[PDB]
Amino acid sequence: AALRPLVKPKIVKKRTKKFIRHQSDRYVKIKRNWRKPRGIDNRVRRRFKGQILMPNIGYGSNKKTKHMLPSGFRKFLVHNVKELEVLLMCNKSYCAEIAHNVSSKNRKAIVERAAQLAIRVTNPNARLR
Amino acid sequence: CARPLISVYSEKGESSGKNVTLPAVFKAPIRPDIVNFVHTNLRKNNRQPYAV
Amino acid sequence: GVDIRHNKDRKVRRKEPKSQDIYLRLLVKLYRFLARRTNSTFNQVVLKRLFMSRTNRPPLSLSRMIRKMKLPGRENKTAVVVGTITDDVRVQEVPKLKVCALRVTSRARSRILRAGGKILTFDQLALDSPKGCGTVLLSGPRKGREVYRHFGKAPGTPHSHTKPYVRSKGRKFERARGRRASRGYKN
Amino acid sequence: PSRLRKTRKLRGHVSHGHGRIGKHRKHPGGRGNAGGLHHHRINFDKYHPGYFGKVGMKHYHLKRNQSFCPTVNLDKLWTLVSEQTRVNAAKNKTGAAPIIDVVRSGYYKVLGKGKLPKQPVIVKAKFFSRRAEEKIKSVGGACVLVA
Amino acid sequence: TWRRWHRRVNTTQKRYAICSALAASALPALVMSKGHRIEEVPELPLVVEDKV
Amino acid sequence: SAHLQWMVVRNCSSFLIKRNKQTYSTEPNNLKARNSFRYNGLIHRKTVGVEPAADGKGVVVVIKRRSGQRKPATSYVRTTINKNARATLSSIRHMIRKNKYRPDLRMAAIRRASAILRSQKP
Amino acid sequence: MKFNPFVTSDRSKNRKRHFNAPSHIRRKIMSSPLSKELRQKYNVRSMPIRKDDEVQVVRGHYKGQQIGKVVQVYRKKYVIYIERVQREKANGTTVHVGIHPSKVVITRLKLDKDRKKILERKAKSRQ
Amino acid sequence: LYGTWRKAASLKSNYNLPMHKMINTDLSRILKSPEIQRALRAPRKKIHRRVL
RNA sequence: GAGGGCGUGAAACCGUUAAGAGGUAAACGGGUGGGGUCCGCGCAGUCCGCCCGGAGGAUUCAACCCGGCGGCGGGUCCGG
RNA sequence: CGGCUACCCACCCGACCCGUCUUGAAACACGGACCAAGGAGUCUAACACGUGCGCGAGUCGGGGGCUCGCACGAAAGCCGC
Ligand SMILES: [Mg+2]
Ligand SMILES: [Mg+2]
Ligand SMILES: [Mg+2]
Ligand SMILES: [Mg+2]
Ligand SMILES: [Mg+2]
Ligand SMILES: [Mg+2]
Ligand SMILES: [Mg+2]
Ligand SMILES: [Mg+2]
Ligand SMILES: [Mg+2]
Ligand SMILES: [Mg+2]
Ligand SMILES: [Mg+2]
Ligand SMILES: [Mg+2]
Ligand SMILES: [Mg+2]
Ligand SMILES: [Mg+2]
Ligand SMILES: [Mg+2]
Ligand SMILES: [Mg+2]
Ligand SMILES: [Mg+2]
Ligand SMILES: [Mg+2]
Ligand SMILES: [Mg+2]
Repeated sequence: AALRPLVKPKIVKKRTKKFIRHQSDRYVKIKRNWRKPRGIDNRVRRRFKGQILMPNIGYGSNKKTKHMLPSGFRKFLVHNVKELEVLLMCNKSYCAEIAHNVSSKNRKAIVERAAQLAIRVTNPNARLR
Repeated sequence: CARPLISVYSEKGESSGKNVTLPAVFKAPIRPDIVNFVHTNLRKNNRQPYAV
Repeated sequence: GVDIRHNKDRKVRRKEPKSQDIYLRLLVKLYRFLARRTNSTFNQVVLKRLFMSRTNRPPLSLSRMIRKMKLPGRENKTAVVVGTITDDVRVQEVPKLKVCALRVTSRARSRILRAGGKILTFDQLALDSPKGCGTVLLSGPRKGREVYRHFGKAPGTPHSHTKPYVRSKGRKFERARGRRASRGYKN
Repeated sequence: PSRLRKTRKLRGHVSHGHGRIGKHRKHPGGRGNAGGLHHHRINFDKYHPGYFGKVGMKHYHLKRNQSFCPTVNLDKLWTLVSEQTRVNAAKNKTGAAPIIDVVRSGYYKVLGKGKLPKQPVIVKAKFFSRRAEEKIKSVGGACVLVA
Repeated sequence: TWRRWHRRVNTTQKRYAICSALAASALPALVMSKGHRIEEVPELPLVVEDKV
Repeated sequence: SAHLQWMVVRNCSSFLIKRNKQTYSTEPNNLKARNSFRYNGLIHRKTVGVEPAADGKGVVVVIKRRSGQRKPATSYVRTTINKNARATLSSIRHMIRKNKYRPDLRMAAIRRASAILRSQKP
Repeated sequence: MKFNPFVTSDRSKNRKRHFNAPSHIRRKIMSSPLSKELRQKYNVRSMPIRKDDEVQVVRGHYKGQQIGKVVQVYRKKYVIYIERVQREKANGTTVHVGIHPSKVVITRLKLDKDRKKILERKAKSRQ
Repeated sequence: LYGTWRKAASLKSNYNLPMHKMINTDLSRILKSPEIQRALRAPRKKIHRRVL
């Protein structure tokens, strides 16, 4: 009930697991980021059933529903008033997102200018007094 | 490729009557990738080596 | 599976020109528009030669560009060259012919303007001939390159005439075994 | 540029572009031109014929200084002097001919080619060929030897 | 210490890059896209008097 | 030379925020945020832009003079319109339609003026 | 911009010479500005501070209208100590607060014949 | 110091202005000129999508 | 929450508290279910932008013209 | 009320521990107790091929010289009898 953007369909991602790396559970020296195994005996590379799944081209989301927030916009980050006012033309599909290093004194001015220009901000009530 | 006339400005900012024809260097072609190539090589020329 | 054949996805082709020349990209845009909108196979071949590289566009020479117009039927036609037309030290007389090429050298432009011809560029050639009527498209001596004279099935096995690599062409450098019958075998 | 290097792309692959089976260690075939006759004969032969043996006489203390004779052709014979010179010298005046000296240009021997027009000239050189001398006689010029 | 630091450029390409840079300095859109404030500035390349 | 200016400005400029998302010009004389060729206020010989007024009431319109190039102190002529949104929308419609001046980007100027008149009133 | 090639712009060399300068250099380092009426009366920008100079502090925890006489000048610590400026410890013992002499406005100098010669050289060089 | 395309540079020895690849380079003027639009096929703007 | 090897203070490992579980050694992939922390909102009550027919109010231009500067366009290529 | 998720648990099915020598590895083949930091195709010379740019029967100042002393100037500009 804030800004109510345009016609955005049922957004699907075709799987929502952000695939884990093999043997990341067994060793805590291994970060959970994916890394393609190139072993000569590895069951993950051999694609046995019951093992983990490798991320390939088939998991690509639809181009209409690509980079889509669940609210219905696409995010764009903003540092100041000029980068907020560049969103004056496409405010009904592209929302604002204030950077983390922006202080509260300028953050309240940025969110006030976004409320004037009717631009959606993802974090409206954060880092306030 | 015509050569126009650019007025000469005084110390106050008013256009003087002295008009000089624009030279052909400003009508010469513009190759920013060749500028980037020669600029890269002169930057490589413009340095002390570094520690060994 | 469906395709029992091999998978050759892209044939050979170069779609976009690899050069970052802005003027060459604008000429690629213009002749791409003419090639897809004029039904002119001349514009097709000129657009392909603009896609073609720097090396495979050899420099045309002034004597060859005279002699390909000296043939009967090429009186008022314009010699279109995708590539450079250079000076020739051999020539003595230059006719009143028209030139449409990229990057004609300074002495060549000087002698053509003294002889009374008219040099153009590709945008002026497109303004004068969209379909390319009244043009003769020329190309240069590729096989006379120094690189192509090392190329063959072998350097010397049926004597092969294909120029083995060596530092100094002369005595004591690759002239003994396999080059004469008195010292071992002979090719 | 290390960012355009194949090594930056091949990070992650185990054997790094040189195979697991063959195991390229240090120098498997030798060093340099090792085995020119024994076991690399199909690469020294069949790609460099003539590499082994003596060829002829041995000139002790040779210089590339006594055999200095840069050759000029009959095509290059005209542009050693300017075109204004030959035009204003052969613009229908008389039977006079300009002298084209190749020694001042830095060339010693005149060789024979084609493309020698009707207008005769006088060529001074230290050496000639019989074909170039016949071409000069055919176009009507004069041959002058210098030293 | 014997890395190939300094890179020679052809002088024709050096003069080509100088001519291209001086020609691109004349267009207002290029210099405004580089970011110089040319709002209230008078006519392109500015020529001042010999008293300056 | 406008196509040369576009082929130079379309990269390596002090604009064109290519930061993890779509490209924005931000282009201090512009009508749409997309860094495109048909929507560009520095390169073309004829350029249109609308901006908020400095007094806080009304919309200013900056249009290129086209009578003098390479002279940016007089190259942009400005006007200040303060009307009841329909008279000024019809005014910018007549100013773009009834002249030869930029038959393209009609809807760009109209949508930006309408959006800024919505954003200016409360 | 630095033009003489016999002086450093190096941060390490400048900090080395600054934190290892001898005492006659540290006297020039620990220089203090003057009040506006005293610089109008003497035609000089700043003077090195000594034991018997009266001091108004402009910046810090103690600021303004606190004209007092200094007692100690640790040139090892780059710190002058002022008699008026006090701070109590835990056990009720007072101690002087460390004040850097560049944040120090001198209101009264010490009269000496050597300082008259120094002030005359300052005025003659300022011209 | 550089010269026009008619004369050489008088201060430098053997420098001239470079070859200009596209003389009248207004691509919009060329593509909207009547000589080019006289020789065009037809504006084919139909889409002809997939038929179920 | 900077207390004399004292800026920031992670992992391996240990102690306590909270939640959950335990015969097939622990751990994993696909699919759901249950619980908990947290997030957005008010949960039988949440949609906007335009046009037109109705009800009160205050305004001033617009429709046509006079007055005015600035910009677009083309003809005599008029004066240069 | 809704919520996929780097939270926990249960259930059905599948699932031997990674890396490499090997024709063949889960192997009763070898290395690995765990964790943090460092850690391996670089540089020079030469050649060949491909590509990009400049000039083009020519091309190249890398060797020196010229400018007023300049932080960037150990740069850059120029030589041409
Ligand atoms: Mg295997
Ligand atoms: Mg299939
Ligand atoms: Mg395949
Ligand atoms: Mg591989
Ligand atoms: Mg091998
Ligand atoms: Mg140092
Ligand atoms: Mg600590
Ligand atoms: Mg701390
Ligand atoms: Mg600190
Ligand atoms: Mg901890
Ligand atoms: Mg418990
Ligand atoms: Mg082995
Ligand atoms: Mg075995
Ligand atoms: Mg194995
Ligand atoms: Mg064993
Ligand atoms: Mg084992
Ligand atoms: Mg072990
Ligand atoms: Mg590490
Ligand atoms: Mg090459």
